[PDB]
Amino acid sequence: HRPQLEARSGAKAAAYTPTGIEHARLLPGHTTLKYRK
Amino acid sequence: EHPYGKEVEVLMETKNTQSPQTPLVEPVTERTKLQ
Amino acid sequence: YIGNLITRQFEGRSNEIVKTTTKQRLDAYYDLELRNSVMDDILEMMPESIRQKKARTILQHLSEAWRCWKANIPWDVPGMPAPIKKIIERYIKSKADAWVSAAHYNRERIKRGAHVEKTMVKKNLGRLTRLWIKNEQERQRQIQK
Amino acid sequence: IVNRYEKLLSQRPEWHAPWKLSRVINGHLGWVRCVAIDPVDNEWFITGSNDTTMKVWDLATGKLKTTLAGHVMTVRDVAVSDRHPYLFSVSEDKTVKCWDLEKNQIIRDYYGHLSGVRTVSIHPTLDLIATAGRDSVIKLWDMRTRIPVITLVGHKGPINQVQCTPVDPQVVSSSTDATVRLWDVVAGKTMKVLTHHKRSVRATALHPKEFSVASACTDDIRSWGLAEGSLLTNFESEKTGIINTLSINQDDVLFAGGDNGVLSFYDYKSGHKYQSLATREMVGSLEGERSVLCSTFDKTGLRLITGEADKSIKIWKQDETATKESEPGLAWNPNLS
Amino acid sequence: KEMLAEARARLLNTQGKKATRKIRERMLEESKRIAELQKRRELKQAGINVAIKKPKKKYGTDIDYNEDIVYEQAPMPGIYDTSTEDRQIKKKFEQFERKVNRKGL
Amino acid sequence: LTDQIAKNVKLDDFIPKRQSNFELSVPLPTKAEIQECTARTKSYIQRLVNAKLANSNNRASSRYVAPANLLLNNSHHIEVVSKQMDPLLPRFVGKKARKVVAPTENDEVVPVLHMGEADPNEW
Amino acid sequence: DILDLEELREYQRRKRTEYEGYLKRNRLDMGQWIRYAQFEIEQHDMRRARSIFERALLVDSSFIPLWIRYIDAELKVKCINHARNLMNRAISTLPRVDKLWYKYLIVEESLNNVEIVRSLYTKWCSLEPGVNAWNSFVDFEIRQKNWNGVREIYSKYVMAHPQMQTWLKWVRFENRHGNTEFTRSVYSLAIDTVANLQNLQIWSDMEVAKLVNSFAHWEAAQQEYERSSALYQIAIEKWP
Amino acid sequence: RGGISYDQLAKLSYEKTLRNLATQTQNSSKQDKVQKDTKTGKITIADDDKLVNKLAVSLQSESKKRYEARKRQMQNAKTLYGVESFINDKNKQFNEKLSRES
Amino acid sequence: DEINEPPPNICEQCLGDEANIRMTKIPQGSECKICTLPFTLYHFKTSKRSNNIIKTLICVRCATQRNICQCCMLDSRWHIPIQLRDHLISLVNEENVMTEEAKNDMMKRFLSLKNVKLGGAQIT
RNA sequence: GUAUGUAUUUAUUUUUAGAUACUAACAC
RNA sequence: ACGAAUCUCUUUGCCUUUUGGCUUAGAUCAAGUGUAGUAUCUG
Ligand SMILES: [Zn+2]
Ligand SMILES: [Zn+2]
Repeated sequence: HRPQLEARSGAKAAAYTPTGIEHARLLPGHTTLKYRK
Repeated sequence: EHPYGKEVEVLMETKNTQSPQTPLVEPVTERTKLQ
Repeated sequence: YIGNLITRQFEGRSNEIVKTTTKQRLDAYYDLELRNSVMDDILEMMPESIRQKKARTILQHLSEAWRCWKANIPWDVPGMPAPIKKIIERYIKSKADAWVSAAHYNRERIKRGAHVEKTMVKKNLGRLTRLWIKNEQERQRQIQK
Repeated sequence: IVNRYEKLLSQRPEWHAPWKLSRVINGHLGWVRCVAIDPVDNEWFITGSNDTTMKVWDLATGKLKTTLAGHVMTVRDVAVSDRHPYLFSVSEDKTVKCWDLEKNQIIRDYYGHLSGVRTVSIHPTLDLIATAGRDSVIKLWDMRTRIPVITLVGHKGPINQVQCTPVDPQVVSSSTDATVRLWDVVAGKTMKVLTHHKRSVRATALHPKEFSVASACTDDIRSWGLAEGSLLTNFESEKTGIINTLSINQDDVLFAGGDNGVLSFYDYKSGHKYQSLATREMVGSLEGERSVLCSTFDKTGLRLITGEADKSIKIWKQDETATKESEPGLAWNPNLS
Repeated sequence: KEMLAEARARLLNTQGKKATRKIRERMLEESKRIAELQKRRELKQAGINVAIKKPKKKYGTDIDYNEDIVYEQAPMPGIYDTSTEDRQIKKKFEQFERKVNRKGL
Repeated sequence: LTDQIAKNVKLDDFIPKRQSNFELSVPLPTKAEIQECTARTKSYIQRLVNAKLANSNNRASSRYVAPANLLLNNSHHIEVVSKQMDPLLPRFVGKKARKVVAPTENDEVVPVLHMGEADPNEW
Repeated sequence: DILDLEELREYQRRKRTEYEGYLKRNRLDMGQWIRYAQFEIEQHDMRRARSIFERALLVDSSFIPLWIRYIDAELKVKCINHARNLMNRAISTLPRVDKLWYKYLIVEESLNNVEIVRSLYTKWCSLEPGVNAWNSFVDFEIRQKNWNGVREIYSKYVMAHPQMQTWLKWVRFENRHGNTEFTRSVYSLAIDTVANLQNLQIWSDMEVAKLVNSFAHWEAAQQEYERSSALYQIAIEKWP
Repeated sequence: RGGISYDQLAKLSYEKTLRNLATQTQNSSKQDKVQKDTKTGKITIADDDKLVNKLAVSLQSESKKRYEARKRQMQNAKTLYGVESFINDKNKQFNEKLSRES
Repeated sequence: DEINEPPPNICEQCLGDEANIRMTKIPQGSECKICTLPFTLYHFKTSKRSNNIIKTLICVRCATQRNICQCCMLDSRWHIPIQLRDHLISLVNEENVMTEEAKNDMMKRFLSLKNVKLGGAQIT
């Protein structure tokens, strides 16, 4: 009933259906790349 | 020092050279702006 | 906002919800990464078979070695394969260095007196008294030798 | 099967020169977990740390240029970009941070790992990132919009090391389930699995030319052809375990960093081990703290840079005298497997 | 002798506030089961037959494991083509349940 | 019958190819081969990203972005047409957060192919 | 206890909810899976048991006791073909694990079918496993006849384990069965292969010593002191 | 002296069952195919109902014996050692593991 | 992408005698009547002027597995109820081929995702 | 001046004194 | 005479119901007090 013994596989989260809530940190920013020469 | 002693340069770095603002990759300005 | 309120109102809240590390839950995560990192090594040194029993056991030995490092007690196990002792000594030296460096940093943050939490003052005091007594015992032993 | 053993006695492989210790750089407070090198000018390092920082060292003189803070916990991996002036660092704090080399400030944060992220590799031609960690999945990030475009479900445990390649399999991955998968990203599923390792595959490296990969484990460093996914070769290794890292020079030299502190150099073609060194721990360190956490070669490949657990970076140079007078290493005796 | 008896009492018990509570609560639950069972047996002795209840649903998607195979993972295909042994199995299974309706284990 | 039994695993997977002849050359992947994989992969990822940015709740985020049915024998043809949603009503009437357990469909087996006594007294 | 059907039915529901609770929380801890499948067997319902096992394998396929109990669950209920398909899945997953191959061998021999065990051992030899497998295989043929065969077997074996004591086993077979004609020829077959490839150095010197003494000494048992001293004499020449 | 690797052990058990089986054969002496469809590749193998029942009975029997012997070691195990103080069974068992660690 | 790409499955019967038909495509419609997961929906009308409107009920997957028609839910070939065709097939052979279905929720929600193709379907 | 949890089926599916006591949002 | 099997016991091997996290040891430390409901001990 204590500690981790494992971690949660992202695989699970891969099969769920998306909610579509809009977060503050995914608002568009630095919208243009920079290429080197 | 003695652990190596001969060829090996043991250098202990703290502080900095190159004050933090420096670009560290130089922006390429193709045109020369006089403005 | 109201976009989130209502889309959450029809569509339910997200099931994933990963949650970032912050000021409060940091130390827990540090613990966690550490115990994992020791599991890897001490599983890959061993020749073949045993896992879970020796897992829980070896990680307990980790915790005990840490406590004994705070208390300045030397922590010998009467018997234990040497290489494992190499490993645990390594990681506990690491955690020790991080811990000490956090003590210095928080102290010199309090000397300036800028937004230190009510508890961080208490905790930091604790870490400093531990460190100070270690310096004392060091001085005394070195006087004996 | 002896026929194979005769066919191992014809070749007499590939002479090289030994290595030695040019320079020792102290200056990190914690361990040094990862190292990457400026892929264009060879003017510097970026070295992760266990103290959360990243310290940009000059390759020429070894002086310290600047410090990049910004992570709250240890930095497992760092990767610098070719086409871009960007530096992607990634840590145990569940976050992949971009860095704009021009202004030296965090630009973007990629979000969405469940837990600590131990590997970043920057796809050569696509403007992607590949990140992975204890999630047990590989996340292909769109560099511009910070959208985790593709997710690769697969390994049954944590993912240690990830690489990117321009043609098929575009992502190679290695996990503690002791496998190495060769991924096809467009379809988003395993193209090939390589199971030959007996324990966690803790390190890989891509040969800069031959289009193959070198995989590691406790005692056995194998190689693998990409494309078909064949085995290519093996490398002679008695217990060196544990192998923390691998690096491949342009001359077909294959480095192997030990946890016992031994530096095991190989020829890549053969499998022969032509040199083994032992590092000096440090003035006040512990015999446990002698190990090699990461390593790389410069763009030339005539220098080697190894972060060690003793809180020091060491720079290993290739001897110029050498030749046949007395180079010869262990000299090619293929024992029975 | 009193404080020694008490010491002997405390040193022998490691149950804990939560753990002791879950033991006794489990005893309560099993008692409730026994009660409902013997109810059903008594009403059966009078001929009136009443089915047992499913303990509602904690959450919306909760599963009743009896009603269906939880996650059915086919063993595999295979070359040896059993196809007969399944028949003998089903015969033995329907035999088992057909027994329990009468001799009652 | 020997074919059937362990039919999957076979010897030549254990044996390395370069041990026969060193210098057997594994070619790097040309040039105009990568200019292909880069093309198709790039297009595909663009389809995913643009597919996402037009999903979510921002009239803002959409600025960073066919009959097609021969049904059965094509007898009846078809023309496929999107319907403009009432902007107020939820678009995607059926998108609702729910959790799912996926099966793992194993078509074939990947043979796991590898090559103490006093030791325990040490370990 | 249980009385009527609906009584039992609940006794299933409850137990299952406890189990799949603890397995919902711990994907690992195979003991629990094994006990749970075991339960659904004691309910005389196989399909469920098989599902439980298959899941337990999807979690971990490298833990064999799981495999073995999942085999015996099919055998004890007298379902054989399942326990066959299951085997070709098992060994094909883990060809190095010996316990699997031996188990499938035994399960075949208790059914007296010797062709299946023959082809089986053939395949299990092709992968060049190790001395225990081969030795068990010739000890198979001895229970059979295949005196013509067991020679071929040893042929393969000595090519796949070029060591003395493999050859020493070879001749020890013939001398145990006493046939002299082949014995001599094979003792010849060892030594000329030695000196033929000896430049390749794999055979140790002491090995050569033990091999010489066997052939020369045995010829001395055949009273061919001319031949014996002849051999030994050549051995002096070919060696320091 | 010593431990045994999981291979040698596997071999030994295989031999043991071979001996047991050979004894069933001798005592039985004292008391006295492959078809694959063209339609599907499904293979079918003719079987004797005897020896299959004998197999199941062998497995069940050996399981019973093992379970019983281990059970007796259960019984003696707890009744032997009454020396040190113990709160519960599990404590006593743990401390006997500490006796094994010596 | 994944949901759109498989095209719909519609009978020729219920789709009517009209030569060319206009059908609407909604990228997230109701969930299946079966699996209870979202999918893409299709209106249409048999006639241009027919008042009645046809709405595909089940998934593409949940259909393909059973090999039926999304509007009808009749067998794709024989135009038969599912509970029948498996009875006819079951008449040949002896006892089998019943389609066992998914109580609870994530029993079914699970089940639709495997590629099995179903007991009834395989013959057809 | 206790979160919190469990249960709330009505409409009938075919065959003699007190000592040691435990506790009490009840009185510094 | 030894080969083979069953039952019983002892020794070795295997461990079987055989200690599952972090923080400032996580922090703190008694006669404690009046009355009252209810259990029960003795003539
Ligand atoms: Zn559906
Ligand atoms: Zn229709």
